[PDB]
Amino acid sequence: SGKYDEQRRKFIPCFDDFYGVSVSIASVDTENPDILDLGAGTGLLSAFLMEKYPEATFTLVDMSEKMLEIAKNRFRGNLKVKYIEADYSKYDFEEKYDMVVSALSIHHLEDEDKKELYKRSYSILKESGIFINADLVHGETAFIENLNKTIWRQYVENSGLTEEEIAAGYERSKLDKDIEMNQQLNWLKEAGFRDVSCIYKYYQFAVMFGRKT
Amino acid sequence: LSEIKRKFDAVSGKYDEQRRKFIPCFDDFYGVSVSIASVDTENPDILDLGAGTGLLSAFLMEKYPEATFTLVDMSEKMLEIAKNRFRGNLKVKYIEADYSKYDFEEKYDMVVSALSIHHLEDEDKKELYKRSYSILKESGIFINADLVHGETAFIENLNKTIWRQYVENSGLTEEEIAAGYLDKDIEMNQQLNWLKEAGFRDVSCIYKYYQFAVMFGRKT
Ligand SMILES: [Ca+2]
Ligand SMILES: [Ca+2]
Repeated sequence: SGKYDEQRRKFIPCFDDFYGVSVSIASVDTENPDILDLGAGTGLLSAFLMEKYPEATFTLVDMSEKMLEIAKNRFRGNLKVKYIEADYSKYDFEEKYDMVVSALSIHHLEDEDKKELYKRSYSILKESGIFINADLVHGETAFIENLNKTIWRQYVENSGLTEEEIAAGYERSKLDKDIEMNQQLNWLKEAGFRDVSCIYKYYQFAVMFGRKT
Repeated sequence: LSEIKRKFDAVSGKYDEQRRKFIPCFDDFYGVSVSIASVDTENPDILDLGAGTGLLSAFLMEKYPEATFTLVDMSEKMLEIAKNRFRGNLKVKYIEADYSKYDFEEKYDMVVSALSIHHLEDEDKKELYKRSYSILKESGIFINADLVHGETAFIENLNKTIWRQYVENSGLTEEEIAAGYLDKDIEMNQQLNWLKEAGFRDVSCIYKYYQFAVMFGRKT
């Protein structure tokens, strides 16, 4: 768990602000919010959010039972956490939430799935709530994509990781279907979200926010 | 520690420390502007618009110690601090003028600016972008590291509140803090659009941290 967090820090050159900004803007008018964490993985984003809202309810969704198993141990004995092994793109959510949040997961969906997930997220928020996606975004042109990737590879190659850990992470990134940030902000606006904004951006890493009011 | 020949200068150092106390994302704000400032020559011609005490230029000289710099500012006092910052260095020019109205005749590899353009009226912003395009060399780049307005009242309040928090805990005197609480800031997309309108390509927001954004465009 610690080992999974410390490794993640080595692929994410803006780790502290990336997760710190996502937590800072995650404010709702309940100190007991119901939070849905899409592609929760080992539950790192939900953990940062639990520091801010210790009495929140969390629903972690992930295809990986293994990741979720790490999350359950991370959250040992916390009865306010629910775990669902499923593809959150396909899952029929029937509860309503104060927050729908995600880190580094939505860029793996086909573009049509992204668009529809943004749309569906609006409908499963309570009559009030927020959406936060801290995710990878594609360069606006091929030159900007190359710029973003060059800087990120420089960081990864110098993060302390071995040649084989570097190459393995590069292999994992071949399934990415990232798209331009602005196109994703447009899909949130088109879904009905207001106060739509990119709050944080560091080359390909962006924290995107919307509010249902 | 710079890896180039600098002359120590007490005054410009003190101004640098205070700016870091007003800017919560200081390292990355300036760090990113320098990462993206890449052109082929090792002696680029760089224009610094609203250069102040020369801080953005000094960061850029780390990466390009033999570049030629032209600092433009309405303030002679700011510019004098810059001259003493770059004491000796023979390749810095200083011009006291409103960079938004001055007739630039040379061409540059880079037009850069930090925290200054948001003080211009919108029509002057729009027009500065058009004209910066004109005075750039082929493959030249435009960088503006600046304040942007929140997209809505709610996001504006979020940005301000975060900043005010930092600023009350960063070590600034209650004077300095109030000596800072002028702005015609506007939303980021509108500025990106204005760069595209002036002819820039590869227009992108490279970095953003609430109201602080580093915007980029290139002439090709
Ligand atoms: Ca299974
Ligand atoms: Ca004068």
